[PDB]
Amino acid sequence: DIVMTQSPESLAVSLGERATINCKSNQSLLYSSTNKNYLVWYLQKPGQPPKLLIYWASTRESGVPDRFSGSGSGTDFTLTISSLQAEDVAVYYCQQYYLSPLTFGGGTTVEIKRTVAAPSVFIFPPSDEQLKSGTASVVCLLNNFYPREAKVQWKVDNALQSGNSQESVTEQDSKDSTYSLSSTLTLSKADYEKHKVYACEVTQGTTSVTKSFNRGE
Amino acid sequence: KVQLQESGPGQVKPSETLSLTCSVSGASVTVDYWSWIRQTPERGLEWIGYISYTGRTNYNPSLKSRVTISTDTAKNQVSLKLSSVTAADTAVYYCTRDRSECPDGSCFAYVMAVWGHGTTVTVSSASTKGPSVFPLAPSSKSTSGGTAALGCLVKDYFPEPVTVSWNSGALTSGVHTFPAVLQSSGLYSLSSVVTVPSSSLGTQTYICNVNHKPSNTKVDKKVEPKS
Amino acid sequence: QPADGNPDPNANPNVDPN
Repeated sequence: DIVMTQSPESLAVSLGERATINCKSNQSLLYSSTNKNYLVWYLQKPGQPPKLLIYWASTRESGVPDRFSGSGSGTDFTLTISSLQAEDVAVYYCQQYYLSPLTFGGGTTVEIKRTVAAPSVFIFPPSDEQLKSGTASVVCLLNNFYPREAKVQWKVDNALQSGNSQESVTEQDSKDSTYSLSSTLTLSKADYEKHKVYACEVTQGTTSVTKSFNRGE
Repeated sequence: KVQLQESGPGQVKPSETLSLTCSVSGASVTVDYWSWIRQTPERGLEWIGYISYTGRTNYNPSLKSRVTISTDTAKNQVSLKLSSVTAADTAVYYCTRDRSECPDGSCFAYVMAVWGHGTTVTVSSASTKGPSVFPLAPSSKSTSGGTAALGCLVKDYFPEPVTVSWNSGALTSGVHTFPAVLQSSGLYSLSSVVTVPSSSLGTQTYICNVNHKPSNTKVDKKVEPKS
Repeated sequence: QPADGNPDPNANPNVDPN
């Protein structure tokens, strides 16, 4: 099978800067009879299928903005985004449509570098509805922050917790280029009801912010 | 536009046959080429095979022995059957409309021009289970300068996926629906949140609409402010 | 996939053979 390799695997550039993604094959994709390279570029945003950008290596599909262009020949191809826009953050894939079986590159994640933005931090006690059933989920929300890297810790009556939380993080937002993150602490009802102070501590760089609530207050 | 829509079972049990259908609008299955693709985090995108306008099928050797692709011209549909499934066949499955290039008396395909929305297929011996939905209630007092966050916690479902909307799609600004996590119990959980004006909590209804197609379950939960 | 060398005949769509 033809092997397709992309480089870099991830990149991040400021709004309006140039972004380039390389795709290499281990067999020339040039078909001499038509003098075309059978190389396709797609992008994929979360919850959505891949969407066509470029085919025959350099022909742009209708409806795609002008800032997307493809170049290259043989085994070495490049997608250029001349001026990266916030809505362009996505995973980009190359594909050879030259020799069966058809094969794809492994994707390149394209992200925007923007200014630091501190999260808005919210903390949710478990609902009374949930507590009726024996488990308490306490949720900490970090809304619309940058960069993605953050340390989120839970304290219960000032006891640092370990092993009983899970985190989930969104893709980069297509408008404001931020991330959001949830951390969910799972406790038994009995454990929840015997402690008072619940705190989520978020650390990035030189700042820690702790948001708390007192059970029953 | 051209619109492709895949239909599938959600979960299939090990060693069964997976059957999928692709419903096509704005194009004829009698023309050009139609592929099936699948996607996973670990393997990326994998082409399964195609069928051409002559009926010729072309399958990936990684799967040839287990795959059938066919078209039904009367229904304008493309189908996929995959036998003897295992966990390695869990994936999002897509059908695609692939264009043709015919230099002189003969054609081949060159692009996957339009993809369907995809259908998520989990191969598991576990039992399908719909979600419990709990409110993430906003406090009637704001401690964030007049903005309020609220949401729904969608707990203990299997398999993926769940989709969430708010107010039947009328509320999209400020919504964040997080990727699900696999809990230590082997069931999935996710939350969906939205930030809104705290001044709206008394008068604007907020309902999360949770769809779990694998269990044929929908849940609508009105999220009320807490006193 | 032009390099497969098994192109389909240019009868796209199939029409009444008559």
